[PDB]
Amino acid sequence: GVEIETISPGDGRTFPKKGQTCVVHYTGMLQNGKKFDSSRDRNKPFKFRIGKQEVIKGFEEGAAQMSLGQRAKLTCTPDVAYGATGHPGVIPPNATLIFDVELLNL
Amino acid sequence: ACFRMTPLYNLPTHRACNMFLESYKAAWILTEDHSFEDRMIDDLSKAGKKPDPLHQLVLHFSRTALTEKSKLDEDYLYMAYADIMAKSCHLEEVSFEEKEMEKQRLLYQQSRLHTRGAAEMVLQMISACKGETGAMVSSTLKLGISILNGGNAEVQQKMLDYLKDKKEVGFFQSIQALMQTCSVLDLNAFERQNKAEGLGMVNEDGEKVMADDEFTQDLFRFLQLLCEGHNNDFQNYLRTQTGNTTTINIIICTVDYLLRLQESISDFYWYYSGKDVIEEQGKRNFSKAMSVAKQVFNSLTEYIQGP
Amino acid sequence: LVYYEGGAVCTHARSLWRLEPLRISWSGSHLRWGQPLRIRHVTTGRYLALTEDQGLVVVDACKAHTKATSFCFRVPEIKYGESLCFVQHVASGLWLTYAAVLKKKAILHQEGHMDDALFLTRCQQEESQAARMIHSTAGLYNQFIKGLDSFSGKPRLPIEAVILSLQDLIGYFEPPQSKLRSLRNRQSLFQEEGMLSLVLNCIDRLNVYTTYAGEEAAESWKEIVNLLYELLASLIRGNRANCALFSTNLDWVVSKLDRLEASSGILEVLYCVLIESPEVLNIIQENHIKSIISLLDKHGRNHKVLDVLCSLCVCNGVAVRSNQDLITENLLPGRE
Amino acid sequence: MADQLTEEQIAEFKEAFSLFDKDGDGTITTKALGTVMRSLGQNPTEAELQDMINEVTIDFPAFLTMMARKMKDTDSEEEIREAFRVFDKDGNGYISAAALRHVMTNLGEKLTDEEVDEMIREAGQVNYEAFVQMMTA
Amino acid sequence: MDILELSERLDLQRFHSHTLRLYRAVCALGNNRVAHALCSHVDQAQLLHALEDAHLPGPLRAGYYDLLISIHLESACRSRRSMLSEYIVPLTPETRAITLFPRHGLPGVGVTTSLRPPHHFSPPCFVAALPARLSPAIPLEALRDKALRMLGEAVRDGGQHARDPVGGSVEFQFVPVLKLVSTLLVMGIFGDEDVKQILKMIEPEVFTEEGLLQMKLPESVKLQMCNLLEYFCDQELQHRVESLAAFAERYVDKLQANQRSRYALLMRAFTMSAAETARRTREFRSPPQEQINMLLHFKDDCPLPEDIRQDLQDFHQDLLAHCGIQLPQSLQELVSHMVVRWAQEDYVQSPELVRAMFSLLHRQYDGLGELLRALPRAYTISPSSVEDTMSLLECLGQIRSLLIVQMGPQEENLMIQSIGNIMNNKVFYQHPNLMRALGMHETVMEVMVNVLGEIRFPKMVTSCCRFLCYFCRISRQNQRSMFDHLSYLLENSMQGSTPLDVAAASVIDNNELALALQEQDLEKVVSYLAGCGLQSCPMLLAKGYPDIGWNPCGGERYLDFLRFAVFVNGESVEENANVVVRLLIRKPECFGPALRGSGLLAAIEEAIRISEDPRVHLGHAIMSFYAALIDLLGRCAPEMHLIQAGKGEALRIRAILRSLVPLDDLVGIISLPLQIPVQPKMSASFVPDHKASMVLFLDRVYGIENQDFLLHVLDVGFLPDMRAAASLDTEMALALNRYLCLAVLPLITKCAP
Repeated sequence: GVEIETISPGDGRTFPKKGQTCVVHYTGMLQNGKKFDSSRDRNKPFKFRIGKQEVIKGFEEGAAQMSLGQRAKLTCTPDVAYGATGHPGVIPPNATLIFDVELLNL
Repeated sequence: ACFRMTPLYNLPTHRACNMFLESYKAAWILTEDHSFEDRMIDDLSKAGKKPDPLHQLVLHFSRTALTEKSKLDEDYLYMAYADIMAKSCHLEEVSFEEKEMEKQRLLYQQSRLHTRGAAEMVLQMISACKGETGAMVSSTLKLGISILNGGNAEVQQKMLDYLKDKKEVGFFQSIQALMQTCSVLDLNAFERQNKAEGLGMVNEDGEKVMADDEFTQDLFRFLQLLCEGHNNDFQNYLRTQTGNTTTINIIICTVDYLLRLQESISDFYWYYSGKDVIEEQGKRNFSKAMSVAKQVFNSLTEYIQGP
Repeated sequence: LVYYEGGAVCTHARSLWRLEPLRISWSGSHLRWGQPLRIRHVTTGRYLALTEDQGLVVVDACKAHTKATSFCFRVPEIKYGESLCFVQHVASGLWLTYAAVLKKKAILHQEGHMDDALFLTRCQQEESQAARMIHSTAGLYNQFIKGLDSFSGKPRLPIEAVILSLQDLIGYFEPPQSKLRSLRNRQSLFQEEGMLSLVLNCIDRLNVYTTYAGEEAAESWKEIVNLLYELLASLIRGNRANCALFSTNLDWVVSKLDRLEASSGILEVLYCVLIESPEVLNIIQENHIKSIISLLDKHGRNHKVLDVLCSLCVCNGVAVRSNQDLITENLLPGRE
Repeated sequence: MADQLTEEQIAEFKEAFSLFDKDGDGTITTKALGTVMRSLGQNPTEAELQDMINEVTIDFPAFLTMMARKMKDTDSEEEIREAFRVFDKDGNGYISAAALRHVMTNLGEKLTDEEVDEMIREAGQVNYEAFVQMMTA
Repeated sequence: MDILELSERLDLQRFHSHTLRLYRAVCALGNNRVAHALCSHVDQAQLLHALEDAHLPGPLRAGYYDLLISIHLESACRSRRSMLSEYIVPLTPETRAITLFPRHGLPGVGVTTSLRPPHHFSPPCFVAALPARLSPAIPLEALRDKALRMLGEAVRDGGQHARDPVGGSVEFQFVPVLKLVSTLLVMGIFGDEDVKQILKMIEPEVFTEEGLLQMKLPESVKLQMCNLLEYFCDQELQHRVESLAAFAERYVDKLQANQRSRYALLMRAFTMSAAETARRTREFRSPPQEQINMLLHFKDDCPLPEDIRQDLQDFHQDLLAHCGIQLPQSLQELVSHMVVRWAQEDYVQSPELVRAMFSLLHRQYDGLGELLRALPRAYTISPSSVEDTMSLLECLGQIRSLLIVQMGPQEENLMIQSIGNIMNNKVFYQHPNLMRALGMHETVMEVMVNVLGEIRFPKMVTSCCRFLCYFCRISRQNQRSMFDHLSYLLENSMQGSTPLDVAAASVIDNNELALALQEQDLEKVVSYLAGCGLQSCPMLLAKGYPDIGWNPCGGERYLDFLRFAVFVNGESVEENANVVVRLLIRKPECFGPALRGSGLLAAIEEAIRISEDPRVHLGHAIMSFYAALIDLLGRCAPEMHLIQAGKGEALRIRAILRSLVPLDDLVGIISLPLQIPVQPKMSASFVPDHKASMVLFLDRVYGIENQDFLLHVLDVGFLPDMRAAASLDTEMALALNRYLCLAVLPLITKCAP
């Protein structure tokens, strides 16, 4: 499944599983902890769409699992996120796609 | 179909604007006259050890031509500068004083454009041409006839010194292969041109023959100017290349070209013998061939001038 | 075998021949018609002799008999041999001619041909000295390779002479503009005579042994290998033929560079030939980039390997997809 | 191909082809293309459509070239009609030698006197039938 | 480990610089995926921090600045530079009112009419569902503001002349910033205010409303400043082109109105006789180019208004004043003084810098000359088709980028899709002028040269050949341009379209190109015909059939090209026909195997035998080749007027071609019937086109003059063909009817007397 570990608890009643686009400060961590992708690094929060499945299935499931307004360590197995191959250069093969996506709005 | 042609006042606007702009550019820009060439050469020549900007440019072009790339680039800036300078020195009844003053001014303009090393760049570029006709050769020949105008002795002496020091056989073979491939009169080409003229220029909304007539005229003018001044040493060098490993006899090849020209003109006359009336295109071709032969014969005089 | 050929052969060192008069004393005197002389190849060192079985062909110096090697020119009368000089054997009297990229074999015939006259062109003394030095170096390398094969199969050689020859050759081919043109011409002449092939064979023989000879004798073997690699690097620079040969043997060069010992020299040779020949990158396979990536992990961080990778990324003014993808998928995902 | 074709006609044909074939590869069959052209106001003859199908999966420029080749006869007929109208513009529908010279000068071809005399002889003043024959050429 | 602390290490800094160089090389020349990977590695924030940090190491800061533009805006800047050549100025109400003078205007200000394709930037993402690629997004306005602030800080530091340069040297302090600002300037990042501020910083006193140029700079900084000056000159040229387009639109509208009024007056007027002819000379009877030239002949008697002539003269004088040919506040004077001072200051050892500086100087003084050179590369597009022209420019830039990158697998598909989009683009066939000016023919020729160099990518070659042939069919000027490059197509030139087909398409549909054919092309085609002998078709070799001593496919293609070259507009050029028949007969190997052995009837019988024996059948190809050969032999025959005039050369050629092939063989070939019906397949049998070619050969060579001969030829072959057509009166029936109407009917009409 998707490992969930809260870091910045917040509101739990609101849920982004309605099926609308949500703005989240999504960041990615490698198997060894390297920050291969971060919203702060891009200097702009990432807009994630719920239901459209534009993002990876594992990433979308992790984002939907976390309720709106709370931040948690949404660690995802590489098999469901990007597979064994992963990104051609960003993600090395057989590297876990650890995520720390934080829900900001929508 | 002329009566059915699309009128100008009933046409798409963009096509009308483009056609009018093209016509205006052709009729004005080409006819437009700019004398900035002398302006620029002198202003950049102000030079106000440390080489002059003209000296730096000449050295840069000499270094570029010295490379054994076996090819010539476009060199648009080289075309621009060659046109600037060649026209510069080309700035060229009257009493003796006026003629002497004009000669002194021409000598000063040459020396301003000669001491920097223009003769060396001419020799290097001609050697690197490898007998390949094109705009490069025409530009360098124009620049040479500009620098060598008036039969300057210093330019010829420095050219002889450069030839002796370099001792490179490339220049002779290059010039031989270059002037060997010069086009002559062709009866097939003339008949093709006549048929094309009979087709009609107005149909479907210069001449292939003697296309390089001006090119050969300028080349033989440069060769005559090289032989100008009764410079016996240069005549001996051109006759036999004793210093060079391989000697190319320019006399034999220019005589062969003269033979080719005489054959072409004789065949032209034989074709035109039947028709008493000479056509306008035929008259123009005859005049161009006559001018080419006149330049060739003047060059031959300058070869044979002196004892 | 004597054979007249045109093209680049006339500009090679294999076409250089020296005429030695019959009398050793006053060998520098002017040549006269009918004077016996001996022709010896500068590059090969074998004097030409009119052997009965082989006709007109090069013969060994030890077997170069005076009668067999006695040659004369038939019309201080001629200048540099430019005049018609029919080659005739003194003992036999046969006229040298041809029998059959034009290349006709040279043989001796009783009657010959009406066009047997040949013109001789004088060569610079520097070129003759370079040819003699190249022949001497080739002989020394052949002797060294013979000794290497001799002691290769026996567990327990002029090392100093080989090192001195390598140093002299490196000084000859030391990069400094006519100097670059002269160096390129010297490298081309050396490659035409087979110096590059001999150097490659010596390098392979050295790489065969991982350590044989005496303890003191084998101490300088690493220095000899380094000198040979430096000579190969010097020959590769400013030589299109050397670059093409290295591109053809790119797999062997990569395998040699994969070795820990003297990896820097092989890497420099590979970089130089890749710069000289852009086609090496196109013909390169994934093993080359894999070895380049592993070099930093194993040998350590080095700017030379990264510069080689930069050269591999873009060559001939264009970007090749294969090498770019290999470099982006080999070390970039790891980020180590 | 369609160098002499009108720009408006070319644009209309391009729009019709794009509407008929959304893929842009010209997969519309000859019969379907003819039906679309007929629905666009240019009704194609059945015999002409059959001949075009027999002569001919082809991109739009090929269809434009085929249409221009088919309509070249119409262009020739229009040119002949224009020449007939120009000839009729003269006195009594007949162009004299002076009228022919003026027409040649207006056309810009700069026809010589010998050419004008030959044209007059082929067509002293020509008649209406002679002018029509000269225009037809 | 801080990056700043590695400056004095002398090893970590060098390694980091080498890593930056490797990243730049990987991201160089497109490679958007590798650029995105490099951005992910740098996290798109480290580069900004390094740029904003003045204490970063010199080489490291230079590498980061280079990577900032090499991995983000390199593709955009390359596309902008490629599209800068095409000065397309579509009509627009805002662009209709444009003036060169607002004193001289500032370069690179105001609305530009150039239809450069917009730069497309994709936001970087590394969490999307991974299954070409667009360039990664850039801060744009924020990046432009940061670059402007850095340039201002560098200018202030240079003015202060502090002994602590940024990065440890002046080169590291100024060169990367200048390169970055130039890269974003060629991409159009800055607006009017930002470029005005940049110009003021470069030279505040020159552009009134010290400087960077006044302050001493190294060779690289001087080269960057010269590049900036070249961009300013290009912007001034673009402004001149925009003003010229606006004046062209206004003057074209005025001339349309005046021409309509003049035509109405001429139609109303009838008394004038000579004046009527004079008006008709410039009227619609003349071609539009001739009318435009006549209306513009008042330079320095034409039927034009005096007021409009004076207005045009004043506009031309204003243009001359703007170019400053003949009258450092002026921009051209400023750059001229700058290059003169740089040349006279000291010797510059960089050839590129001095070459670029000299280019700018001649560029600056000769404003009119550049305008003339850029005049052909200028056109006005329709306002309605602005989107179509933008798509054209984007596709052309895509093809140019593909050509820049090395050809390889999974990349020819993008070029083929681009070519399909160009073909489907409306402006490609509507207006050939953009096609010629954009260099699309040059780009397709370059990519064809690259792929051909064994055909590695046959689909790419076929698509390129189809595009080139379509381009020649577009207009006659395209055909002439292809003729100018025809030598490469004849020298280089299996299956599908071939470059020789492009050459044939260039030759056809025009007598001017057909007449001017050079003898080298005929010699090459004759050599190819000779080489066709003692060979086999590649299709036949693939099928495993034994070689027949020649290749019907390539030989037939070459022969069809020859017949296209000789036969244009129905007539045949005497010189071309004579030379082609002479070169054909000089080598007997180019003819059929029967001709030297055997006869035409024997060849037909053999072809029928192979047809009976078990769309790549050999018999049909052999019959088609023989029919093409006889048709080509009869096509170059002298016309009726040549025979009537009794020309010696024409009579000799006719006699030679008549004796080459006997008439009885032609009658025997025609006498062979056809299986008119189930209907058979004409792709593997004797097509009626062969009979049509035979009849045309007989008519153009022998001719049926005697009544007995006409009756005999009507009875033999003609009568069975007519009977078969009547019985079958179906693809076979249509082919028979076409053959009858194309060959039998004209010959019957001619032989009716």
